[PDB]
Amino acid sequence: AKSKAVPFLSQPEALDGSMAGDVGFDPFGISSVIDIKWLRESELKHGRICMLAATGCLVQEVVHLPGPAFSQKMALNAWAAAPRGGMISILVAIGLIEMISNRFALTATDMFANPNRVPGDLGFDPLSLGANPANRARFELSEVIHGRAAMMGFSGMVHQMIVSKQAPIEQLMHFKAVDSSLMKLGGAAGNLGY
Amino acid sequence: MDSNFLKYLSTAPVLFTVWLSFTASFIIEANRFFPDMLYFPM
Amino acid sequence: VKRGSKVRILRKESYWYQDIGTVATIDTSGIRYPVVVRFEKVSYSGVNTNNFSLDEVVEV
Amino acid sequence: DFSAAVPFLKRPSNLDGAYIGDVGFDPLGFSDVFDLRVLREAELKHGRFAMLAVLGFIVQELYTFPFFPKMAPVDAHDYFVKQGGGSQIIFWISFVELFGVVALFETLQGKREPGDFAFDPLGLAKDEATLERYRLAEVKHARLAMIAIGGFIHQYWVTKQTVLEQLGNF
Amino acid sequence: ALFGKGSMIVVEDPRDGCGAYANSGACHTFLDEIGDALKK
Amino acid sequence: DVAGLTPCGESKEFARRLDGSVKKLQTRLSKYEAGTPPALALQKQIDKTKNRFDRYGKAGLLCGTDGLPHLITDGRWTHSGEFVIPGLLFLYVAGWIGWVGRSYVLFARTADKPTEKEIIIDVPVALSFVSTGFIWPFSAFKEFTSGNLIVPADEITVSPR
Ligand code: CLA
Ligand code: CLA
Ligand SMILES: CCCCCCCCCCCCCCCC(=O)OC[C@H](COP(=O)(O)OC[C@@H](O)CO)OC(=O)CCCCCCCCCCCCCCC
Ligand SMILES: CC1=C(C#C/C(C)=C/C=C/C(C)=C/C=C/C=C(C)/C=C/C=C(\C)C#CC2=C(C)C[C@@H](O)CC2(C)C)C(C)(C)C[C@H](O)C1
Ligand SMILES: CC1=C(C#C/C(C)=C/C=C/C(C)=C/C=C/C=C(C)/C=C/C=C(\C)C#CC2=C(C)C[C@@H](O)CC2(C)C)C(C)(C)C[C@H](O)C1
Ligand SMILES: CC1=C(C#C/C(C)=C/C=C/C(C)=C/C=C/C=C(C)/C=C/C=C(\C)C#CC2=C(C)C[C@@H](O)CC2(C)C)C(C)(C)C[C@H](O)C1
Ligand SMILES: CC1=C(C#C/C(C)=C/C=C/C(C)=C/C=C/C=C(C)/C=C/C=C(\C)C#CC2=C(C)C[C@@H](O)CC2(C)C)C(C)(C)C[C@H](O)C1
Ligand SMILES: CC1=C(C#C/C(C)=C/C=C/C(C)=C/C=C/C=C(C)/C=C/C=C(C)/C=C/C2=C(C)CCCC2(C)C)C(C)(C)C[C@H](O)C1
Ligand SMILES: CCCCCCCCCCCCO[C@@H]1O[C@H](CO)[C@@H](O[C@H]2O[C@H](CO)[C@@H](O)[C@H](O)[C@H]2O)[C@H](O)[C@H]1O
Repeated sequence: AKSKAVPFLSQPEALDGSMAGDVGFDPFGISSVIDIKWLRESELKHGRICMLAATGCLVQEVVHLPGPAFSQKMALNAWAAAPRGGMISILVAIGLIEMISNRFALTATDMFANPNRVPGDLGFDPLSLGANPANRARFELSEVIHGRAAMMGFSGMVHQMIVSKQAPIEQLMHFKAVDSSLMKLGGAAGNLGY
Repeated sequence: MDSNFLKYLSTAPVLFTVWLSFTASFIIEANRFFPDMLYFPM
Repeated sequence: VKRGSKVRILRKESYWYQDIGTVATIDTSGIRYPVVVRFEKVSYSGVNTNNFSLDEVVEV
Repeated sequence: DFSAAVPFLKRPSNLDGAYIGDVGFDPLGFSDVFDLRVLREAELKHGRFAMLAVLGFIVQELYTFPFFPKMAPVDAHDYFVKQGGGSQIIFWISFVELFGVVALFETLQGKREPGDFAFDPLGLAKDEATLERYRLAEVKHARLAMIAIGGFIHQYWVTKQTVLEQLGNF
Repeated sequence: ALFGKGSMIVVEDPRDGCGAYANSGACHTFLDEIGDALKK
Repeated sequence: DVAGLTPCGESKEFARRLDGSVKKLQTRLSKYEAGTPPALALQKQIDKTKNRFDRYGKAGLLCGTDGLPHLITDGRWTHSGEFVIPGLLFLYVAGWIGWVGRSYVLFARTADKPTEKEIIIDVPVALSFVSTGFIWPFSAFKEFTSGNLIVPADEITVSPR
């Protein structure tokens, strides 16, 4: 009755090994506080965005759309250089995708109001790749793991773009270490401000 | 963690002081990094 | 009305006028205010129950 | 009635020998006031930090990593304060200590031994009997290393020589 | 076919024509930093 | 420009405000040595003062005869960043707080003891509610039209008059 992920803690309730990637990891007991359906919807959503975000950073390093506004190898510069009208178009399109794909059940009080609604199942299978029932367990597992990995990887790449003002692949290929002269962490209250 | 200590931290004055300190804390941090915002910049 | 039903108060000087209470008992004697209604809200006096007539009480 | 360690002192009521390494030694009566589980959590945590640190001293005089400058361990504390690697180590210790807070809540709720993190990758504990023998050894080593690290740092503060070089000289 | 001679997809080599390890001054890879850390 | 005001970038009174505000700090900086902590602090204050005046000059704000920025709040779109757009941000946050609190009081009415839920807040449920506020204009307008925001006049306690 111990967790398999954290062997010295008790196995958390609402984690019963049914969900993909349910290795028994909830030390802080958020699943005991927050319904596991919302947490799995949010975990799948974070990971799917991060999978695209990781692929985004690496692919924007390799390939660009044409034009001078899209010629930013370093990914954090593409945020500023890309045409604002189109980035707000992306943002509005994301909001529309959120309202239609969630079917106007967007809040924590009305998503999963339909008992047919499943965490992460927005009805997205354009090429019917989940038509085979046998692969469903593996795919759902591999989606969750790819999502988690991409959360960790994208977080790394962003904070490596902050530290070293370099895109991730050409930061690996032109690696220059941390000098520690700059990028000191904290310090706003140690010197009493300024 | 103890359920009675969590029920104590859910009391109205504790949540009020923590939430308004968190609220005050991000007003302070937003005015630290981005000060003197008399207007929405446009 | 009948015991246990939810009722709307029509006594204009009541604290719970046009609020919902529930009927506890109804006397059968020649009582002037037989319907005893209990209320979730407490009055300014702190009382949460009062006796009313039938013509001051409507089932909801 | 009386303590195994101190013959003339009475054995503390809360010390029943359930925790390994118990010899009844608690004159100041900290177990009469505080939870023993928490105190054994603290004893094993202080001791494990001290054991890692005494091995830390000895290996750091014997070898240092080529990417780091060669220097004394207290000077290493100050260098890694200013360099950033101390903050790294503090962050990762703090990160592990978050789940340590969860672990201590599991101990207070009765469902975990005070020093158990189920950390037996190399399967050295075979059955209960050897686990008890190792556990008594762990507490004895933990206590001995707490005294030893205090000696190593205090001796360096008095005489600016490392522990291996202080044995080598004088 | 979308895009076109004028304004076509820009594909560039991030590697910049140097290897993963065993490089000169112009290229210092992450693995080169591991090697530089080991030999110092 | 608007209302006989002058853009802050070309008004001489805004420029003399900036120059006087920097002279006050420079005469405080003139009593300290270069690397000392008060001098470093005072120089950062000078930098912040210059940044504030530089940003205000290029922002399209209009200054008065006094050299201070004035806000035009009549609705014109060339000045919507001073009241209309900050006001829209406010009304979104305020309606968020109102919708979230209203949703929590309606939840707390359906509790076993409704008044403990208001002095000891069910924090997971209240956090579910604070997440609900991002689409409050639609949620509240659908609530209004579906007869769930407004109660009829004959369900409200009123005085005899
Ligand atoms: C987290 C996702 C994410 C975000 C926020 C961005 C953001 C941006 N991208 Mg990047 N990109 C992404 C993913 C992302 N990208 C992925 C996955 C790829 C690989 C196909 C790329 C490849 C890419 C290139 C080649 C370029 C950008 C560029 C840009 C910038 C301008 C927008 C543009 O022209 O996009 C162009 C976008 C594409 C060509 C593909 C993006 C579409 C992906 C597949 C998301 C699709 C999901 C969508 C919402 C539908 C799913 C709905 C359903 C599941 C419910 C902007 C900074 C430009 C730039 O300035 O960078 C230098 C540019 O030249 N993007
Ligand atoms: C209502 C429809 C509509 C209209 C009329 C416009 C009009 C415009 N857009 Mg916008 N846009 C829209 C919807 C629309 N957009 C939506 C829904 C999105 C989000 C997916 C965007 C995202 C977007 C970006 C990111 C950019 C524009 C840009 C532009 C401008 C230049 C267009 C151009 O040169 O095209 C001729 C060029 C093409 C037809 C090239 C298309 C390039 C390929 C097909 C992109 C790859 C798609 C990728 C795989 C995305 C998949 C995800 C998607 C399926 C959800 C123009 C003002 C650009 C701009 O402002 O430049 C000044 C710009 O940077 N738009
Ligand atoms: C699940 C996601 C996991 C996220 C992991 C986070 C990774 C990064 C975390 C920090 C990395 C190392 C930090 C060393 C850096 C460090 O310790 O700097 C020290 C800094 C204080 O400055 P000092 O007093 O140290 O000055 C020292 C002198 O030497 C220099 O003047 O500590 C802070 O308060 C900074 C952090 C902000 C604290 C508030 C954060 C925002 C609060 C949001 C709500 C709570 C969130 C958690 C708060 C802890
Ligand atoms: C909703 C949500 C999620 C999400 C998500 C996210 C973050 C999605 C992000 C999606 C993105 C980044 C979409 C980008 C579209 C880019 C386009 C259309 C580019 C058009 C270029 C044009 C028109 C041009 C041009 C030209 C111009 C003008 C002039 C030239 O000199 C240059 C050029 C030749 C190029 C997911 C899916 C993960 C899960 C869940 O369901 C919830
Ligand atoms: C593509 C691209 C860009 C972009 C972009 C976008 C749209 C970015 C959005 C990115 C997102 C959604 C990032 C989310 C990351 C989530 C993380 C790291 C989760 C951490 C949780 C952890 C580690 C945990 C845990 C734990 C659990 C599970 C159990 C608990 O009991 C305990 C514990 C808490 C310890 C930009 C804009 C830069 C432009 C660029 O040109 C191209
Ligand atoms: C579902 C569905 C379909 C679909 C689809 C789609 C869009 C599928 C796309 C799936 C994707 C984009 C998966 C990408 C995962 C990326 C990962 C795991 C990266 C992790 C990075 C890490 C760990 C790292 C790192 C790094 C660090 C920090 C240091 C850096 O210096 C470098 C480095 C990079 C090494 C379709 C539409 C076909 C139809 C079908 O009917 C239904
Ligand atoms: C900084 C740094 C590193 C490091 C490090 C680290 C993390 C070092 C950690 C060191 C630690 C945690 C040391 C812990 C010491 C505790 C002691 C001595 C307790 C004494 C109590 C006694 C004697 C008692 C008692 C009592 C009992 C039980 C019963 C009572 O009724 C009565 C009584 C009061 C008598 C190293 C060193 C590796 C080198 C590196 O380059 C730089
Ligand atoms: C300041 C600072 C540093 C630091 C530091 C650190 C970690 C300092 C740690 C200091 C420690 C651990 C002091 C404790 C020593 C143990 C004692 C005195 C107990 C002795 C036994 C006794 C009294 C009796 C024993 C008994 C007898 C008679 C015999 C039988 C047994 C018993 C009955 C128990 C750095 C290095 C980080 C550098 C930086 O500059 C900041
Ligand atoms: C066929 C359309 C069907 C629906 C149309 C309804 C549109 C809804 C509102 C449209 C708003 C237009 O959004 C506005 O237009 C373009 C979009 O890049 C941007 O305009 C920008 O890029 C264009 C394109 O090269 C430049 O010529 C222009 O100088 C620059 O300002 C504006 O900064 C943005 O504010």
